[PDB]
Amino acid sequence: ATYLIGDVHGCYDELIALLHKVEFTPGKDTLWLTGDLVARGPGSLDVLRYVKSLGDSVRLVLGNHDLHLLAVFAGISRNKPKDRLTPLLEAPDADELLNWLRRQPLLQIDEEKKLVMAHAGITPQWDLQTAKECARDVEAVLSSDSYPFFLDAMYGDMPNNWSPELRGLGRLRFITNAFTRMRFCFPNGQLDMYSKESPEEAPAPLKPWFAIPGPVAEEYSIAFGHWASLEGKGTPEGIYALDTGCCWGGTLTCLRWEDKQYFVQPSNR
Ligand SMILES: [Mn+2]
Ligand SMILES: [Mn+2]
Repeated sequence: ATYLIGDVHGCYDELIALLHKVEFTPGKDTLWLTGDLVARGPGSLDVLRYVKSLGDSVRLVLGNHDLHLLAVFAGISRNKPKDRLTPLLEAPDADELLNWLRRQPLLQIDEEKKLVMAHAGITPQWDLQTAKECARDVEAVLSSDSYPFFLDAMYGDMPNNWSPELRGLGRLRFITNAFTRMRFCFPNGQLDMYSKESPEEAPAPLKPWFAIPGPVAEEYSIAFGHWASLEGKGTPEGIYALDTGCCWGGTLTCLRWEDKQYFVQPSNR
């Protein structure tokens, strides 16, 4: 069976309880995770240890909090107390865990399922080939010995409009923002990097990225996390918003792909 779970955010107890609910069995089953494995919840260290141990039985995409953790580890960014990352950062296996984390994808594609996953979704300004090329380019910098320089460059809110002509710092910043921070788009597909509210509460003319017809969404189902204020609701056919806000006192959501059956684990907080 194929199971897809939204943002875990250090909620190790809820993750394990949900996996036990579906009797997740590596070797028989595969788990997809939308990223944001870490921060806010208490168990970021246990989450990363467990997810790394799954190997080929897990398909991860990196989220914005996963990248922030790497930036803190590399001395690029300051540690915020509310993220509760210190047990992980001080762990004796931190190097092992974080060198694994930075090698994981930004994009997962299963052609037999016609299924795409990224943390925030797929901008309507990208076709599949462009999304693949952009994921490869950022995965390449994150996997390299020079990854702290990219982590420092990634912070920024511009450019917010895709073009194949983009180059340099702006190109990687857009790619990072599209995969890991996207929520709202202007009508022409341009990213808005400020509004984090639910679609009904956003100011015009902002619309969800998934409300703008895009070539990937027209051919593939898209699963994503990230947008907790969406509460996993309000999406069109073929769009699966799996982040139901577990670390916020919401729920952790698991979707089984074969029958589109949902399983929910209440927050312990
Ligand atoms: Mn999140
Ligand atoms: Mn996120």
